[PDB]
Amino acid sequence: NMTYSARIKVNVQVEVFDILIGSIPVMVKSILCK
Amino acid sequence: STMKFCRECNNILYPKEDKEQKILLYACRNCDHQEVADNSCVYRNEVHHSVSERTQILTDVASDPTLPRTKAVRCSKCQHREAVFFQATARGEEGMTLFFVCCNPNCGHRWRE
Amino acid sequence: TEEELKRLYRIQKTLMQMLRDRGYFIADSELTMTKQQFIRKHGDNMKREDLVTLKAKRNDNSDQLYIFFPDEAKVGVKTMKMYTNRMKSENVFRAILVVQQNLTPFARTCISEISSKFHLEVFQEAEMLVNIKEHVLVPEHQVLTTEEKKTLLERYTVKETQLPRIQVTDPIARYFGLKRGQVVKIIRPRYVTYRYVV
Amino acid sequence: SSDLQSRKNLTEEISYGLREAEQVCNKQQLMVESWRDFLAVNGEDKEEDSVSDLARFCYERQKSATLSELAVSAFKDAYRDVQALAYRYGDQSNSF
Amino acid sequence: PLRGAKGKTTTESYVPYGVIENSFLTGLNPLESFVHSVTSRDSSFSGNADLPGTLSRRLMFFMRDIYAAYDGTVRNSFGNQLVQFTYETDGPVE
Amino acid sequence: QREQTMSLYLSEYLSKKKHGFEYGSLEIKNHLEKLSFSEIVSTSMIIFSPVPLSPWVCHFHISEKVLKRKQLSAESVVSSLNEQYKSRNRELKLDIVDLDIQNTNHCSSDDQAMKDDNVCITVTVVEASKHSVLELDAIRLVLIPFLLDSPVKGDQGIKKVNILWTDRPKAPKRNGNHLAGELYLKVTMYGDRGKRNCWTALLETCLPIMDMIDWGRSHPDNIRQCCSVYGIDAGRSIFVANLESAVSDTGKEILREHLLLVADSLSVTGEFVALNAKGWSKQRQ
Amino acid sequence: FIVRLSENEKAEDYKRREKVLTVYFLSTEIPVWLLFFALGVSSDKEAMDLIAFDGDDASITNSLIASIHVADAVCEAFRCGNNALTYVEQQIKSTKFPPAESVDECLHLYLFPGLQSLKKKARFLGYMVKCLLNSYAGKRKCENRDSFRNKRIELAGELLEREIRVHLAHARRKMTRAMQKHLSGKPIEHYLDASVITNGLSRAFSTGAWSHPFRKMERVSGVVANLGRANPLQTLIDLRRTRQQVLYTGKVGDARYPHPSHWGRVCFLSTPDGENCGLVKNMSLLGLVSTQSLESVVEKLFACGMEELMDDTCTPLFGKHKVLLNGDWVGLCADSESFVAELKSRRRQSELPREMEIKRDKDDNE
Amino acid sequence: HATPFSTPGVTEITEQLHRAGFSRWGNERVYNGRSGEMMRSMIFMGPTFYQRLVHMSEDKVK
DNA sequence: TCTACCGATAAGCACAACTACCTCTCC
RNA sequence: CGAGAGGUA
DNA sequence: TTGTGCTTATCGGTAGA
Ligand SMILES: */O=C1\[N]C([N])=NC2=C1N=[C]N2[C]1O[C]([C]OP([O])(=O)OP([O])(=O)OP([O])([O])=O)[C]([O])[C]1[O]
Ligand SMILES: [Zn+2]
Ligand SMILES: [Zn+2]
Ligand SMILES: [Zn+2]
Repeated sequence: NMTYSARIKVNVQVEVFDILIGSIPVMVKSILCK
Repeated sequence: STMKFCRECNNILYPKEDKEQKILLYACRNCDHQEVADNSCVYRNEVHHSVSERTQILTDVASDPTLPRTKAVRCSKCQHREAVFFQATARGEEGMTLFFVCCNPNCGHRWRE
Repeated sequence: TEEELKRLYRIQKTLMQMLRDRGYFIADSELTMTKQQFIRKHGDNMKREDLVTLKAKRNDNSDQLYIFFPDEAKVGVKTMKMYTNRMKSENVFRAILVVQQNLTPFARTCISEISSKFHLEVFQEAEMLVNIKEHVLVPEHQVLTTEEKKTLLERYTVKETQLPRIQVTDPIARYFGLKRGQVVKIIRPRYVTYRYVV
Repeated sequence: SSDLQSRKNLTEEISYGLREAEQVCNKQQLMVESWRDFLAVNGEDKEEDSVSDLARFCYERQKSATLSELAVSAFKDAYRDVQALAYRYGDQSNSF
Repeated sequence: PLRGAKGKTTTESYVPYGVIENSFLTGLNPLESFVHSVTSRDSSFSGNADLPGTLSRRLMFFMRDIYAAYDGTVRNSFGNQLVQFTYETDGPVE
Repeated sequence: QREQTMSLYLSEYLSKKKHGFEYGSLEIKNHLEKLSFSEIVSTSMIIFSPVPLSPWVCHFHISEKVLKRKQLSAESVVSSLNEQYKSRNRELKLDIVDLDIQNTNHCSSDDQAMKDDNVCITVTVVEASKHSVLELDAIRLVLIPFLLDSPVKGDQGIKKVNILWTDRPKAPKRNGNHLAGELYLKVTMYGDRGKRNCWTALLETCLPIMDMIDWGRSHPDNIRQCCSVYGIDAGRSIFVANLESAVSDTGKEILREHLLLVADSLSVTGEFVALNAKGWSKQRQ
Repeated sequence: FIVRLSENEKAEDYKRREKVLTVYFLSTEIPVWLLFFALGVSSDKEAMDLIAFDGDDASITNSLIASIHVADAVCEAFRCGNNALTYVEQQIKSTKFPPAESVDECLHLYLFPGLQSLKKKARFLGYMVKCLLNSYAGKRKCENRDSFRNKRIELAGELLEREIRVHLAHARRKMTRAMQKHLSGKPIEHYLDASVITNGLSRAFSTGAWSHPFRKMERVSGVVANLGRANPLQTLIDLRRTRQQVLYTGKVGDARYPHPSHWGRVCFLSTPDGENCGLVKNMSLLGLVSTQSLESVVEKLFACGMEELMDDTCTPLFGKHKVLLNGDWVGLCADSESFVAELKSRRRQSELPREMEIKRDKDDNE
Repeated sequence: HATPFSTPGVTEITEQLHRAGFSRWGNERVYNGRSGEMMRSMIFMGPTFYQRLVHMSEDKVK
């Protein structure tokens, strides 16, 4: 009774003069599925 | 409904009337050019009653009414009482004459009054 | 202007028929007259003045109603005042006003303020062209008297309120000149029914 | 049907009846005020043009309401006779 | 006419009208089946059923208070209002 | 209601003449049916003719075939246009005093000569020595749309008239019910939103033709205004007839007593109230 | 960009009230002739040549004359100089939320972004006005919502895309608010919220409410449904469905009956009986949904023989048809038949994307 | 094959059923199981494919 | 000479769009 | 306890 | 998405003293 989702990572660089954003549900037999 | 363009300014001309010349002239508001007019015609439109565009199919406007039907006259070739009657001029006669056409699908007979 | 002449002839014929149906002793000469006789006995121009007559009831000679034709349309309060003064002087209690256009609100207030003293009826020329009573759909209407009303109420043991209602503005009520509190007997083509004018 | 020949005869009869019903509908569609000159007993040279344009009648019918209703009524009247063929081509022991 | 406009002056609406020569025993062409489905889509009990119920309710709310009394007259529940003096009763043995 | 369907029955004195009913119905239809002036004119144009005191004149060319079909003439349509202009004269808020219309079979127009059997109608404006009408836009947008909508036959109130045949009319004959057919006419008039009723306006239009229309059976098709015109009983009878017709068309058989009871219950207070809550509240009040 | 043909209400008297052409661009309500002369046009004859009506009608001419007069009365000396540009800039700057860009910048990236040249967009506007006039005259039929030719479907590439975008926007707003509250008075792993998007997606999938394509509020229902395990046929037909969003499904109207465009795409014989009849359509066995193409077909189209669109507005077209790519005018073709035949031949030889439609109609000549 | 838009003709079905040794119209002579007498009219019999729905009688008792 | 009610027409706002049941699935 | 979608007569 | 009412309200719009 849990969610079949995959985490999303993207690098963020802060300039002053890979973090976790969310998990998207994964469809069965998609490009990322066992 | 008749628009023309000046040969020098290539802009729309506006009709006007001259009191001294008593003639029709066309002048544009951008350049001071007054040319002579032809046929003295400033408007021409064919009278058409198609003001309801894309609406005459859904709504029955009844542009062509149906001919009336009567059951008093009796046909000759067949014993059918239903017939359509209307008034129309003859080939050369003057006036309106009442006609009768049998409504029997198997008769197809027409006669005059 | 013969169209106006025949319009006035139809109006006069309908008014005479209504008066005869209401029981005002209308002579057969005024009922069986033709258009040719009507225009021969009229003259050159009537100016809506010769039609002003005075008719009394057949049973009682004291009761009388006078039909008044206004000289012009869009009548105001001066003509109403003159008519009221004439009715007071001649001692008449009923009058019929055959007007051309609709009355003014001031005329309505004037005719409603003095309704208790005298009763007035207003008819349009467009309504008096065809006789309403002479129709296949309109059944026979019979106005009941006080004794008949009392007997009807006593026989069914029912109050006057607990009866079918007919509004005063109905064409039949104005045709018969019915007031509030009078019942009518209707025969349908047998069973009969009664309507209470409210 | 009793056999194959009866079935073929019934099919041909149904086709001819439908064609006759369509012709009757097209004839009935001409009962309008626009054809009063053609319906009169006179000399008109446009008799062939009324029957040459067969596909235009359908378009003229489907664009109108009164014409469509008249066509439906005429088609039902002419199709009653077509429906009346089951008693001729049907047997007494037919369950339907 | 099936392709939008019958050769253009253009058209905006149509009233479909077609005749199917084939029957249900010999089979139906796909265009014939399409025509039949379009024609038969108008048949639905639940598509238009609120109107009879509303009419029945509004008529019952008017007619439920009408009864006949011992005097032979047809009265009303509110104030004993008189509606009909006599019931029609073509056959009066009742 | 906007449709305001009416019903007019023919008189019984037309049976003496052969095919009298058909001729009478056709004459009535030709008399009280609206025919706009736009349906008669084929080409409308404005020509700069230049005391006329009219800088712009309006040309309306009408083919003789249309006039022959509609049984009209140039003088008749000119008189009708003049009568329409002088009757209302409430529109055209311009500095125009009068308006004279001329008739000429042949006009000095060299622009086109495609039709040789088409007459020309010239509309000339009248100006009291001013230049307030010398503009073309105002004329084109006011005078042209005005007279094209002015009817040449019938009145503006009546929209369409059709001839129908019936076997069970709502209004039966006096006593001669032997015949089982009639050729009455159905009249549809524009909804008069004012205090004037459509029946009264129809009575005024039919003044020239009164004896042909049987007024002892003619009744409005509507239920509510019939009660005001002829009385509550006539409206109740028409309501009962319509209810019987609806029941028969529904395919069911219903006894007369139920329909009579419904009709009498819906007209207790002398007025046919609606089936909503407002009608019930008014009836109880 | 909306062009509307309606009567004139601004600076209009009782006598002059007739249909005119108006332009609704950035909520400005500007006349069409001012926009025409602002986009590199300096002659009425050229503007009329651009709008090639090619028909005889009095109403169209009257409407054009009225539009010209309205444009002349709105701005004085609008033909000479840059008065039209100043007027349109003033109209744009008068809005409640005007853009920060100038008149020149707003005419490039906001008005027809697909056309880089300032004169080609004038020709596109002229073509649009010509199409509107032809539709008004009755020579061209209007678009209908029942046909699949004017409808597109989105399963997951755009249905979840807007939800992801709005959740990301909300997360960014929360992050910047937290940064403004925290900077004045830190790793980037704490400012960005990692649970808001997940919770929003979970709520959307559970409650079934989905974001409206055109409205921020008023979430629509019926987008996400459940599956059935009674038989595999039920779960096969549940995965292949199309939903038509109609307000007040009680009165569907025209979008209930099968359309001729449903030939081979959706089943016209099996619809759910009930309130949603006709709204839900089951896809056919030979049904495929086209995806977005990654390669550009401009070079391939130019290689077939298509010529570029003329930059100058003074040179008209004689018989050259119009080539439209995704609603964008990309060039002209001399003969449409041979061009379409060659394009189809190239497509059949695995030289063009297979999910491409080539339409050639002799009515619109494009 | 029973393809919807490619159904075989009725004559083909009748011939196929006739070649199997039965009547061409699908009806066969039956005998009453209660009295043993032979019925006058033949009864049409055939192995049609039926389905069982999820609605049960005991699920509606209230 | 200057209103006092009366009338026609947008306009914006409301209530209403059938019964008796059985299911799942978030709260 | 309500709410949302499907179905039965 | 319409179907009826229902109340403002909004301009004239007539007499009218
Ligand atoms: O919306 C409805 N309102 C209402 N009062 N009754 C109703 C509604 N919807 C369905 N019904 C009831 O259903 C039956 C329909 O009959 P059905 O489909 O069960 O049997 P048949 O004989 O009509 O059709 P088939 O299956 O071919 O044999 C109605 O009677 C109604 O009461
Ligand atoms: Zn110039
Ligand atoms: Zn005959
Ligand atoms: Zn002329």
